[PDB]
Amino acid sequence: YTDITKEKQYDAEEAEQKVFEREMPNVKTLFHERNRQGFYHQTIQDDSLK
Amino acid sequence: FMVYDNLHKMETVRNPRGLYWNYYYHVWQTLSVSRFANAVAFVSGDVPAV
Repeated sequence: YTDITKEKQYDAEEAEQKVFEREMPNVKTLFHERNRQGFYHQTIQDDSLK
Repeated sequence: FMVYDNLHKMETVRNPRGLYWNYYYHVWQTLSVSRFANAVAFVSGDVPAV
């Protein structure tokens, strides 16, 4: 997710030496992993139920 | 007079952070006089004999 940036004030005289200055964007990340590993067990006694 | 001009050019740059234009005007020349030509000067005051 990339978020909004911040506003700076106009400054012509300060723009002389800061034309090539950098400003990293506001980016955030989130990670999701596997959680559930289960099973269901049942028995069927064919002859005993027949 | 032996005056010549070698370079006459103009360059422009733009600052995107301060919103202004810089103009440079370059002039390169050669300035000299010829000793083979007649040249007399009229002087008033104390001048040397030779």
